Amino acid sequence: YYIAIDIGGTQIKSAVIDKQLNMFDYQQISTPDNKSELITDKVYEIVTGYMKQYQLIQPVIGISSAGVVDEQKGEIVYAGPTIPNYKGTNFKRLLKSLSPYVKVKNDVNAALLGELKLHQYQAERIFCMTLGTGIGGAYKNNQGHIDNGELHKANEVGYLLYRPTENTTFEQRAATSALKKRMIAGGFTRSTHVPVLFEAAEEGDDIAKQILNEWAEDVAEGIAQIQVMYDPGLILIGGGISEQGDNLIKYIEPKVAHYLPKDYVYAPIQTTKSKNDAALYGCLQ
Amino acid sequence: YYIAIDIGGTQIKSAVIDKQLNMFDYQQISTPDNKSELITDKVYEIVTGYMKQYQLIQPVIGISSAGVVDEQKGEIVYAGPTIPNYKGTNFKRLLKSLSPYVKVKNDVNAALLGELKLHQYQAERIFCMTLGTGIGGAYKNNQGHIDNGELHKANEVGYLLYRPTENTTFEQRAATSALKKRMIAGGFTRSTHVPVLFEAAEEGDDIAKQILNEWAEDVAEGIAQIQVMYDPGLILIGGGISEQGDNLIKYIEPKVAHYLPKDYVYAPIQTTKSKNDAALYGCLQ
Ligand SMILES: CC(=O)N[C@H]1[C@@H](O)[C@H](O)[C@@H](CO)O[C@@H]1O
Ligand SMILES: CC(=O)N[C@H]1[C@@H](O)[C@H](O)[C@@H](CO)O[C@@H]1O
Repeated sequence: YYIAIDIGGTQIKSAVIDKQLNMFDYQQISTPDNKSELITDKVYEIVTGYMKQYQLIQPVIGISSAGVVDEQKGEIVYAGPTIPNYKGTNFKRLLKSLSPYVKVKNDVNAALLGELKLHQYQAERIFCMTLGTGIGGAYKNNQGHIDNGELHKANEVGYLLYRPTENTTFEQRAATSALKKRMIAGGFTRSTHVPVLFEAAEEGDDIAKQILNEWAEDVAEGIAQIQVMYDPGLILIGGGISEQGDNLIKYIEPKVAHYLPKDYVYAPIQTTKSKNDAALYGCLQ
Repeated sequence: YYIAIDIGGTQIKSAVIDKQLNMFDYQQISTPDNKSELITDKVYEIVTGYMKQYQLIQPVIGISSAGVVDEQKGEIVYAGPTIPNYKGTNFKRLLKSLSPYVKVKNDVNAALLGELKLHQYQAERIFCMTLGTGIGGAYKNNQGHIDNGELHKANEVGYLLYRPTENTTFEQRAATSALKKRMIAGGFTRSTHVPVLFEAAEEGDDIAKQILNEWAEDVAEGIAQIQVMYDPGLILIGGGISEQGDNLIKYIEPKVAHYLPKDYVYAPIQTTKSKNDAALYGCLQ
């Protein structure tokens, strides 16, 4: 049995996984604020809880986490403000008395590797962008490798497209909290729950549609820059919002052409086929 | 003896090169408009001229060219408007009765490879951006490869940052023709020659300075997107303008921080040490 743990700003998910990739004992808790209740403390108790439940000695532990991960060190070496005080968090050191077999990866690295372990694709070059609390990226290159860059922060695509006159990055315009502000800013008051926004647009609510289009325009703009850099065979959209599937793609994919030359052929854009668990599988790779 | 030919929008450069990388018989002609005088005709006669001069049978011919290059086909498979009617140009077919040993690479691929053959760098990941007629890119990754993407158009960074309200791409704001327009638009007195603009700014010309800064702002904005995607160890600026050296860098490098978070560490930005000839060496690599 392997222990998998996926750390986001909103939730920590975890599971025990066996050799055949079967998931047991899936758990999902609210992420501690990391001020008075610490993420490391919760991760440690998640691990010890599985070790106690299953009488595990030195379990192989995979950690997927938001933030820039130095994978060799097992450490958060750079972190946006979604998780405060997160830089310097070293999960290998944290867990060393429980196990010497700890891997740590960025959450999008894990999502992509998990997606690719569960689903085959023809494309040789696959970029994954997650839309959720944050926006993150990972790129599986031609030779099968996911490179994290010289300082491990490659594909932090949330930092794309900083607009000086608006003081926003890509992530500050397209992340869940930004979309929720756009909803209330755009007069959508039925709810503040993103799925309801999509449901309203599907049943022909013009305010839901205008908010979604204006948001998908900014999302498409970010995808276009990834496209231009990488020219990938495939762009996967993951994260919580990926549950919309084609109802999400239909807003974003046509708009990518707005930021590309008229004759420029860009990669197909699809949601991840595994919606929730991709990172739990990927963090063991 | 190898034949090297480097095709830009403005100039075609060529030379004969021997095993020790000594360059002989360097030539430089104005690039035909590719309307009534054809680039292929000039390349063919450049090759036959070298073949006769040196009595070369089936010479190895390296071709470096602006445009998206399918290296295996030896073909321009996509070309922006800097060179008209260029899509479909196949240099292997063009030269097949002269030689079966023809290589074709994108001009920035060749510039980077030539640069790296002449100069060693600490960085493992090196991005090269050329500023000139067009703007182009190439990235030597961790494992030493330069990947051209799924459809060979990776790192065509001139298409970055399309602004719908201005109808401009990165290249349409930062390429030479754009800088000259900015010079004329900005009231600049002395000339419309980019070297003169830099000389004027060095001699305390406030209009030259303002034009350079506003343009360097747009260049830095593009460099920042490359930085965010790749997190490279080094960003080389090539093209004719690289001969300005630190007088170019000093305008562009500090401004890259404007499009990145306050604590974000970006790569050193340097000009290529090879100023004119990098691509002639690179197209044989
Ligand atoms: C700390 C940080 O910069 N996190 C990014 C990235 O690391 C995550 O992968 C992405 C998804 O959560 O958005 C996050 O904003
Ligand atoms: C035909 C085309 O689109 N060329 C790009 C790119 O291929 C070149 O590498 C770059 C440098 O000349 O500018 C060019 O604009």
